[PDB]
Amino acid sequence: NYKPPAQKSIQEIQELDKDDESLRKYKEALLVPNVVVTRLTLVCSTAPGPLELDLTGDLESFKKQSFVLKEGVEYRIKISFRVNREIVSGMKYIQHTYRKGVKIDKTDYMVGSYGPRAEEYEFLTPMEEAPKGMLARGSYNIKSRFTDDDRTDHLSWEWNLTIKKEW
Amino acid sequence: IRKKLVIVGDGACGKTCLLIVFSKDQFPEVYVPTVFENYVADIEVDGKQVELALWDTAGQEDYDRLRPLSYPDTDVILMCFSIDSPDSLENIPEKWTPEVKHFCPNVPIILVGNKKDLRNDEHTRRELAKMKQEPVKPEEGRDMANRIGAFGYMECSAKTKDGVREVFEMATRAALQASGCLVL
Ligand SMILES: Nc1nc2c(ncn2[C@@H]2O[C@H](COP(=O)(O)OP(=O)(O)O)[C@@H](O)[C@H]2O)c(=O)[nH]1
Ligand SMILES: [Mg+2]
Ligand SMILES: [Mg+2]
Ligand SMILES: [Mg+2]
Repeated sequence: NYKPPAQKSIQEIQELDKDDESLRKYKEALLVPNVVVTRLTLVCSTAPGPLELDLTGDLESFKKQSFVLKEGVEYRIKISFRVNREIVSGMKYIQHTYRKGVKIDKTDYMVGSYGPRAEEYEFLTPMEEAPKGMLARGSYNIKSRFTDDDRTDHLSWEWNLTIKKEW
Repeated sequence: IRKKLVIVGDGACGKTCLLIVFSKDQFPEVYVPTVFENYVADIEVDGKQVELALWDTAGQEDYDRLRPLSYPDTDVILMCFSIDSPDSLENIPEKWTPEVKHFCPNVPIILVGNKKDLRNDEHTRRELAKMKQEPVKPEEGRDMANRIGAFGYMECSAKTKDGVREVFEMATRAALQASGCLVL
């Protein structure tokens, strides 16, 4: 039902009501491609080392390796990203989990609208539980994707999760 | 315990005054800014202490692409219209609900009728009557609250301050009761 508004640059935005002090503060409070996805992290209390992907290049090094994870552990996924020039409207995160060729999950979150800024943004998912049991160990293939209201295609990368008895 | 509240709704339905009355306890009669600076009010509800962060917004079409930056990490939304403007109420399901649900899935909405004090104002009734309309009625408000899946429907006047502390007590109760967990 929601219908995205007309594209508007940050300058077109500042030009509007530019003599209104109160709106000037509003815009101040709230404010290479435009959106750059930089890092994927696994936030996990029980993990013996840091679990991170750099996504600023070399996207051809998964599926060669993965994140190892002890079966049954709680964790969140933290994606970092950068907005460089203009507003991204209503950015969405979509995830498809594969096991042995079968799609076992699909999940997607409204991350939101974000203006350009120096420091990267960090988006944290809700808590998830690593699989367990004799039949659920080894590798899961994961297809991560971003999209937004001005774009009907995606930023896509693909990563692996390998579930073990031990860390 | 931090919660974030964002107040949305049509231009001139009384968003800003509501917010100012809540922090200052005085209706502004001299000057009303277009958007009041966000600020942090220390409220207590149901035997519990709450750091409540309040964001006013710009309702205009022109800021449709700007305003949605206020939403990330929002815990409760005050979605207003004015009791003296059945148009402002028609836009609830035509604009504010499609937007708020789009950017804030799973987030409780309190539908808020502003300017109660105009329900029975003489001059007001005439103006509305001159375009074949009357003030909005509580049933029309509550009906809408059900139609859009609002946690509640509250009515208020920031002029007389009746209902103001109760609106935000409800929003705060909504936030404690309640896509993606956190953005930083
Ligand atoms: N009569 C009456 N007028 C109000 C009330 N609240 C706001 N207003 C008036 O309606 C107009 C718009 O208010 P404002 O708070 O600036 O609305 P916003 O643009 O939606 O934030 C102003 O002239 C206010 O004085 C109210 O409770 N009663
Ligand atoms: Mg950035
Ligand atoms: Mg205003
Ligand atoms: Mg304070």
